[PDB]
Amino acid sequence: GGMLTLIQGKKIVNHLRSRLAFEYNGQLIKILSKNIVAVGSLRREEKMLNDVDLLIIVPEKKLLKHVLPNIRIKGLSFSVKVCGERKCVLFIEWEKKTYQLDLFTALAEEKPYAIFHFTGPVSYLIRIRAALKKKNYKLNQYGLFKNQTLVPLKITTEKELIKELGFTYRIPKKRL
Amino acid sequence: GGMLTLIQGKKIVNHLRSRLAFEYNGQLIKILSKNIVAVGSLRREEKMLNDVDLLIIVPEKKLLKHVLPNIRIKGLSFSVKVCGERKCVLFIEWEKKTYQLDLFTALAEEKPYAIFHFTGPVSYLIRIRAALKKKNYKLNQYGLFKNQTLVPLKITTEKELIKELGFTYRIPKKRL
DNA sequence: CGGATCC
DNA sequence: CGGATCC
Ligand SMILES: Nc1nc(=O)c2ncn([C@H]3C[C@H](O)[C@@H](CO[P@@](=O)([SeH])OP(=O)(O)O)O3)c2[nH]1
Ligand SMILES: [Mg+2]
Ligand SMILES: [Mg+2]
Ligand SMILES: [Mg+2]
Ligand SMILES: [Mg+2]
Repeated sequence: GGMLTLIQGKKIVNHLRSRLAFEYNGQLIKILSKNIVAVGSLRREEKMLNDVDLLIIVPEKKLLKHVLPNIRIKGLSFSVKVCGERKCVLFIEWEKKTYQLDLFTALAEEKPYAIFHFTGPVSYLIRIRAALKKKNYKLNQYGLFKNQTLVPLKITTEKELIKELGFTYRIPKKRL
Repeated sequence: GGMLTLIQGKKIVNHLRSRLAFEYNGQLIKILSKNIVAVGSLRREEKMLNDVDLLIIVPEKKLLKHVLPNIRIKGLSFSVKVCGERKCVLFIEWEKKTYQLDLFTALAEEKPYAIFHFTGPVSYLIRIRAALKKKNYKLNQYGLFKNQTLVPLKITTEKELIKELGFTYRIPKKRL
């Protein structure tokens, strides 16, 4: 897939917001715009993008086997490179050029952890995770853990998570 | 990529044996037939194949960065799905149809370990590796290890390795 | 079972 | 740093 500008990326996401769905035992189920979050370098507002990253919030655990493996995009040509329940990489046709669209799934209880992880950048995550690791924690896209056990934080948003973990909140574009 | 018969697989490999090369800083370097080993289900003589698996023996460590990342196949149309120094998955055109060709690299000192690993089947490797793990060993495609340290076995062929590890030698078709 | 490539 | 999907 080719490289994209920030504006092209934003246009693609806007187009996708009303056109994503999945087939669930023969029933086409629309994915709601409020359950679609732009993540990756697009959310970080980088000028050129290697691809478009979208996080899909899935309301029930039982649906994970169905959402990405039966993804549908109304009116857009695409093919599937790799796909499972948690990551699906698509090549899409947009204005006669091919681009990479990366789809990820999070459960509702994972959402802020997923947003934080998929926003990156990678260097920033490594640093954050290394610091938490010194205190016997493990942070991933699913939660904060200690001794392989979920640490139940009383948080809803990404901003609350970042502050609860003991770090300075920064807007996605200023994370490093 | 589509499914193949064993005889189609054998025909593809035969065709490839004289046509594989890599570009090394602008220089086309032929890969020799003696350094190309059929592995996977093809070596196990299964009647249908999901793909063709080839192991390429690379004579120097410095070449690993060049071989698969600059692979060339004379006269054959192909595209690259994923590729690094150790695994490269290609989709090739053969007669009217697209098939998957999986390429792997081993260094000369790894060869018997690589052949054993890439022959499979997976179930057989799991069983073998589980048994070795009980005795505090780790077996992979690169060597036999204990406490993260290479166990220098005095072996050259796959048959010698299998017997040295304490298992019954079986021909690839009879491994399970 | 264990590793490669990719996110 | 940590995990997904694939070999
Ligand atoms: N240790 C180990 N774990 C695995 O999951 C695994 N998957 C594949 N392989 C090795 C053995 C296979 O014969 C070879 C080629 O990969 P394929 O998926 Se084309 O398997 P095959 O159907 O046997 O041709 O790589 C594996 N080896
Ligand atoms: Mg991206
Ligand atoms: Mg991406
Ligand atoms: Mg195979
Ligand atoms: Mg294969």
